[PDB]
Amino acid sequence: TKPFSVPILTIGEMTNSRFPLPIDMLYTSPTENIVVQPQNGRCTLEGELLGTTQLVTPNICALRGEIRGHEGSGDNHKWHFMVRSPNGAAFDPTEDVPAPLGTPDFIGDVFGVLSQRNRNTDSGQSGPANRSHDAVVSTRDSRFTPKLGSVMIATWETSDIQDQPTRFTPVGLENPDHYNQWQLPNYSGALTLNMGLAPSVFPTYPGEQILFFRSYIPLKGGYGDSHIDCLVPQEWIQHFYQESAPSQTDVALIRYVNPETGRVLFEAKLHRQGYITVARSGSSPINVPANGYFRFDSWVNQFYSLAPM
Amino acid sequence: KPFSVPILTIGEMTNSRFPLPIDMLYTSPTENIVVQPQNGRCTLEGELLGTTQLVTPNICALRGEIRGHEGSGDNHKWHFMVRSPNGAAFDPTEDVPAPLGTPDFIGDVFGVLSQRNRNTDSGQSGPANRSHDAVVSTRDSRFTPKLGSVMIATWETSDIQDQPTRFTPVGLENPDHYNQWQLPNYSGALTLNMGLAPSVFPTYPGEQILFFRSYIPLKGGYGDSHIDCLVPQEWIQHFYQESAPSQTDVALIRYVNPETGRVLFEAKLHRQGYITVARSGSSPINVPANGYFRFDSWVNQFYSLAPM
Repeated sequence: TKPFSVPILTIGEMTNSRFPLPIDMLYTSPTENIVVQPQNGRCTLEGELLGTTQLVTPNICALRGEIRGHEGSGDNHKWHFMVRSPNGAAFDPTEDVPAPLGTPDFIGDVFGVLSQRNRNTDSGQSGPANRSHDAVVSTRDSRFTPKLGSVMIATWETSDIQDQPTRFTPVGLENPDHYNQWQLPNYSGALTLNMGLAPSVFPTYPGEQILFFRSYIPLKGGYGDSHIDCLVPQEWIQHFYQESAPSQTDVALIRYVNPETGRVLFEAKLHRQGYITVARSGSSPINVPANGYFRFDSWVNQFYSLAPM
Repeated sequence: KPFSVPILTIGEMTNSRFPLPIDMLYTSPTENIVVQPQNGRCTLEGELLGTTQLVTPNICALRGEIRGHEGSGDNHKWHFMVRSPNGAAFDPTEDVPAPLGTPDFIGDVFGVLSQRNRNTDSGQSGPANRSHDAVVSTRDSRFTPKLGSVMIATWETSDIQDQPTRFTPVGLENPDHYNQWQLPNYSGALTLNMGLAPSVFPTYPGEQILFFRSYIPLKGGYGDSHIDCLVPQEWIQHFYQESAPSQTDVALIRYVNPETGRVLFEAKLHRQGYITVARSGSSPINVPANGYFRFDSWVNQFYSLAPM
């Protein structure tokens, strides 16, 4: 039985798995009122990718495909973005996935850059024409239907968008007005339920909360200190995916350690479905050193009593 | 835990010189080029070199504070006081070329400048924010990140405050002045660079460097621009954590198809963190998308590779 393990990278050395951002802190809070069901950054401890999760960091919340026309012009140009899988393959809507891999997994107005590289070269030119422009992909729009193969991408007054191969690089949120990181988009549009979902996560043992890896997410404008939380860092997903170490029970006991002092700082449960719980009530800061990281100790069960974090 | 490389496919990792998926393997002669990138540099024992750091979205990112305009007479140009990615002040006397993640090529890097004010106004629920398209020209005379500042240019001419600022890289403004193998002058004109990761070149006859190639977006202009790294970012993160002792100067690695089990070609993985193969010219490297390298054994500079 290959021994299970987690990376030794510090949070200052890894990346958020729900948006391509550095990780700024650990964070916990009660979530009884909330359904925590993200679809990116989902992996079992044996390395099974779930939801829309894929391995390439810059493809998290990216879109790739081509523009084919538009509906809405003048003041706000709204282009028909036919989306493909990140590997360039045509997306098959009957694949057993919620949406193309990497699709945003939250309600919001994602701000980024729409880039195009034309598929042919004009006679005598040094290569194909290119253009990049600010754009927003609103995941709450009725035209956000990635599971059906298309989303709408908007460029405001920019009308210089061609029917050409197109990539969307995410940068942040247009504003915080309609952002809810825990509400899933309707991947097939209105009146059709989502499918293929990574399961919702919640603590089952009294006194426990989920532990999150938190990143600040930029805003194009507006007031707020917006952030996005993932269940495990992208590097952990890549680690489990390669290791495929057998899960001996449903719960791995992991301990956060200071490698300089050698001191164990707190303990946590790492669950088979790929999330962490800790013994803590409330939202107060998690005071840990920058050099700290988790270390697998042993396999336990759902009833293991954690020391208070 | 002897030496190993990741089993991820190129379709599963990321360029170490710009935050991009990797599109193909690529090789070509480089006798008339100096290959001395400063990002994506790591020894096989896990020693990061040059400006290399571990966070993918910090590759070619900049973090710090805007402090007014750069010089006078151009309201498009801002004085960007740069800091280390972890928030610490950058010490120009540290033995590195520049702040970690600084771009390592000559070009006009296009991206987004984002600001979040350090205070919340009474009556508002959080700090004010603004983001604007921006260019960091690494050929500018005011590109002096080793001295603690760069000039950042915007199309916006007023809506930029003296507030905490981060630059998210996206691509190149155009291909006109891009040269991926020419280093910037990190301290500006007439001062040499310091603390450099060493240049790499094939010393064995018949060999070429093997590159991991990514297409890089252009804001405008004509071209199919790309950027090449020596090893993927995931390899850097792997070696950094494993810290496996290098038994010789050369690890023999073989590219394998895990479905058929068949070994496809062999390559030298050098102690300083780059790959050479026995190939002449720049014709395509015909391998399956599921292929990956596997460590075979420690050899030496004399080993004769099978023709790739």
